[PDB]
Amino acid sequence: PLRWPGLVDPNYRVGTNDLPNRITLYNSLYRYNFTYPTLDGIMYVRSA
Amino acid sequence: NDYAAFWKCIASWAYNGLVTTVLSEDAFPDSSQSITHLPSMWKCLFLTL
Amino acid sequence: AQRQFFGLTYNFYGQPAPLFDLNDLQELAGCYARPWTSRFSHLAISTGSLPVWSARYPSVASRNIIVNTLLGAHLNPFAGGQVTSHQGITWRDPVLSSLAPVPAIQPPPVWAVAENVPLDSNNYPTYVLNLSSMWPINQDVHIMTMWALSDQGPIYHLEVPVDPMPAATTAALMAYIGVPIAHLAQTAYRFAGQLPQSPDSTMVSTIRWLSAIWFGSLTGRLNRSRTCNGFYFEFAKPALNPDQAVLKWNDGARAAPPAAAQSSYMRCISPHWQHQIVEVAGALMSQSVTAVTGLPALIDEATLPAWSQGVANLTGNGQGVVPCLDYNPVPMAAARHLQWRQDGLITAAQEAQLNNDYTAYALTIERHLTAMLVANPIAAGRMPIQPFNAADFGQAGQTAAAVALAQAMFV
Repeated sequence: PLRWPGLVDPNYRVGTNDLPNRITLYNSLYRYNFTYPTLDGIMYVRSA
Repeated sequence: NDYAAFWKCIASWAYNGLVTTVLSEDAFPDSSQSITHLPSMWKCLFLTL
Repeated sequence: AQRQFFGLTYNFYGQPAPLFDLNDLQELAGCYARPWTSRFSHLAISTGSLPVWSARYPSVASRNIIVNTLLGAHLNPFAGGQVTSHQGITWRDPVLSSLAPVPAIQPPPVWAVAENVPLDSNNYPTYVLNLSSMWPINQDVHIMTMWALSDQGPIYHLEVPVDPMPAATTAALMAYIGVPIAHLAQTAYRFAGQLPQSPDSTMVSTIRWLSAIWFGSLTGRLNRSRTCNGFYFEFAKPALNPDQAVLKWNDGARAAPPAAAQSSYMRCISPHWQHQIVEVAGALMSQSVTAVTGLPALIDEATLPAWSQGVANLTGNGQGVVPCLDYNPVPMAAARHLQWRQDGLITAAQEAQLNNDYTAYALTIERHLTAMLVANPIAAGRMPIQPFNAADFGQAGQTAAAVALAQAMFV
């Protein structure tokens, strides 16, 4: 169970790990939906 | 075109908050231009009226 | 820009020498690289992605604490006007670009150890003459000072003008909507860090508002019900991990500006700050503004450790003195929840539940830290975490005054 604290340990708190000493396999993470506007999409640019 | 813009402007009044009629961007004079440039000077007159 | 600053080195907690070993320096400021903007290079969105839970540097604040102690051994030029060496290491150049072992032919004089050393920029003329390149020093020295002045949490400054927000700040904030606090704090640190700026700059006003909004939401005065020009912060559920906040914009009623300009200094009175990212980021972000604009006024000595009593250019007890408030997160959370119920966001049943969850969460932080201290006794020669006593987790501090300030700050 040591490698699965976030799946079987009742006392597991979100946001913890044992990274420098052990590698867990089931944790909580974030995911993103970034968008990448071009320069013209950022500012008011048109022809003269 | 039977002066469609004029009637559209009048009609837009009854539906403001749903549609807003605006002056065309190209109607504006060039920003870098100077007042001495007569064609640009005329534009402001119409733009103001 | 700003051609002058003042500073104060750390205090030794009874120990005879600054608290860091060679490996600390070798890792945190080695590689002959510039150490002057590294503070965020070892931070991320949340604790779950960080090694802060074990081994060396076993706390969120640990690395930055060590950095502050490290600088205390090498900032002599702003104290005595000369570059020195400590344990065989010194700056490579009068510009203080980076550290290196001492040369064998003409070593600089060895630094005489001392603590709580006052610092002036004027003591080292070459700094101003090279302000364009040595500018990053200003920010870090300020940050180091703002932490050194206090036990428990670092000190930072708050203020709100009587005017509405300018349009530029509004547009900028409208681009930072879905961003967590940690990323925002980085940009504030990045901005003021790398080149001189005038206080009359758009970003400076922007960050000033952010610190205000952060505190107002922290106290719970700013909510979905009541917002600052449409903005406010949202905090994560205590049931999972309350140590997270993001920016929001909303249709809620907008708070009126205060009758008169409000301002004060702040700090966390309890050790919880050492392992709580929202506290660290909030402090750093706020401290960044003061770094570029300088201290508006002297800080009140009334509630500060002994070494902070009457420090020149920093602390005072005279007329032109701004009081400093402090708070404990647990009573703060209870107040925030209470405000939510009064605003009608939640029911009384939920409010009771939220208090139970947050108290349980805080207990873990205390339990972790107190166990971590005995694992790293300060007598070992390095201080990864600031010392404290068990009773320090129970102090209510001036929390009641703090929420009163936000009450007056966002009417």
